[PDB]
Amino acid sequence: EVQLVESGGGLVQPGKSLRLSCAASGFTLEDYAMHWVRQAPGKGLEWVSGIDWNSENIGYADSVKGRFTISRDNAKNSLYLQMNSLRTEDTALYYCAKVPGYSGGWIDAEDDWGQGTMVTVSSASTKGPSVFPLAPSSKSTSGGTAALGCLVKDYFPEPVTVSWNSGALTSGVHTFPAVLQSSGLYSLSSVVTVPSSSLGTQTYICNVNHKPSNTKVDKRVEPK
Amino acid sequence: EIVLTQSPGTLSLSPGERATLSCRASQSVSSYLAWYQQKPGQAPRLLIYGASSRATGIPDRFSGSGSGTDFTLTISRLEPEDFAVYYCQQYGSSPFTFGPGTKVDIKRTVAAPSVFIFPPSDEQLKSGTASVVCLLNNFYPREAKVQWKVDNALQSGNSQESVTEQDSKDSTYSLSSTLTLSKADYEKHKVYACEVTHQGLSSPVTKSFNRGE
Amino acid sequence: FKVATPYSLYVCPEGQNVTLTCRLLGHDVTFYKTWYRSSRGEVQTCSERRPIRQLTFQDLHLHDLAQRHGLESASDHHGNFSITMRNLTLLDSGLYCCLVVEIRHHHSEHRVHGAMELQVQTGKDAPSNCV
Ligand SMILES: *[C@@H]1O[C@H](CO)[C@@H](O)[C@H](O)[C@H]1NC(C)=O
Repeated sequence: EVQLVESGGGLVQPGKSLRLSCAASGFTLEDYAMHWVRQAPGKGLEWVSGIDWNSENIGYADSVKGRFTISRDNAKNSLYLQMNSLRTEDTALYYCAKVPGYSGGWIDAEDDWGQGTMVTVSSASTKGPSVFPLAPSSKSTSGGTAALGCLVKDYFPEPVTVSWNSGALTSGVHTFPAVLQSSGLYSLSSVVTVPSSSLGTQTYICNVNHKPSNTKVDKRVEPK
Repeated sequence: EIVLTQSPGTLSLSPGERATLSCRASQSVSSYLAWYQQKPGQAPRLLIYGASSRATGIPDRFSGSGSGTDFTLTISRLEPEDFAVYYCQQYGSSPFTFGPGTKVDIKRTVAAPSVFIFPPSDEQLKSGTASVVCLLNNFYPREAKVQWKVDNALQSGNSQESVTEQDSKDSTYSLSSTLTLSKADYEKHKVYACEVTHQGLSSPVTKSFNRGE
Repeated sequence: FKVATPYSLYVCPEGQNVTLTCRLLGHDVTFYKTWYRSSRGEVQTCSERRPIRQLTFQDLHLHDLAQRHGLESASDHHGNFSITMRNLTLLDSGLYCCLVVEIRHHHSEHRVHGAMELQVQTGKDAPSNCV
């Protein structure tokens, strides 16, 4: 119903440019101050920039002043972030948000956040993952429970998302944080614990998405 | 520029307890002081604006107080779902910089892990590499040791671990340890084992498989 | 939801106090009300947003700052909301806008505005008191 759709993120060579966009549906931007907030994986939130409703008051984090330019188009209900001279330190998930600051209290009780778009500043190439089953076995079954999963190997850059049975299977799922391997490529595993008796009456498929390489792998995980 | 600090860096409490979070400003804040809650894999959520006003839909158990340079966020009747990082932010004078956050952890009873071992798939083997995965599921506390044994020989430098954030419902952790070997190295040996040490286990638990079985 | 404007035109003499009003016509639903004025150009329209005596629609949303500029934004329990403009001048003449935003928390937002013209006069043709 209400959403802030972000785009323009992804892999970029250091020193190059990227333009992020954030568009609103369900509400109009015309009365509101809008902000960019970023977060490097496993780090704290960092305010990037803010702009009031009529583009008069604009602010920047010191580290982005001169390089980044915030703008907006109320008629397109869109907020923009032109990022020049990009550095590895700019690698982060970038959120756009309808939050306090240059708002004058209008409307501070109501917040709205985009889902975030990942920006990776690196000289390395895009690399799609290889998905391998983590097969449940008769000897590995414990207390009438079987564990099964998918190993998502050798991808760049982050992120990958994993769902099970097209999102129908959510309980008992653990998708581990990615690990940076010595090769410079990431790896992660996603696991699920199901009843051992449901191995012959249910199919288990992991759905692996890697948006940076336009990849989606659906891998059936069968007992073996 | 206004610089914010937060204390404590980490707070570990049992559900039902009261969490007292502090935010200090290097100079008087305009009360344009906000508190945000961020749970894993999600955008932050505004809890408090104007130092003491609750955002729409925020429960009464979250209360903001203070003025000038000393601000407090009180979470009464702490719930397991309250596991998150809580950030303060001043939005009155640019740059609207955030505080470093307080990580709120949930205390619970000791829970031993359920251990599972996975051999590498035949598909992965035809790429020249073998990944062996050991899973420690739903345990508490977070502290655990995973040792790899190949034909009863302890391994070194060929494993990496990853750990989930504390679960919002059961307050447990899960961990995966991945052993990476070349196909030739994997084909040279028979018994693959992962030995798990944890407070909930009186003796270490070993899970194993024989290659080609 | 709808917004009603009981009066389309307010003709006042200088020095008088006037109250412009609008009526909000009817779980996690809340309404935010405020005022602004059109720009002072050839065509007056509420699509144009300017502050009233330098007080923004954010400043006037539903006190001491408004009071310094001879303004008071107020509301009833019966949908009525208003702006009182004290010690009127010829300059206060123009199109005034009452804005209402309906917020269904993290779900939808709907906005409606009402408009009324304020004419402040001096000299022989000017009316006796606000009418
Ligand atoms: C206008 O309002 C002020 C404050 O309420 C009051 O003192 C004053 O007498 C009023 N002026 C007129 C002309 O009614």
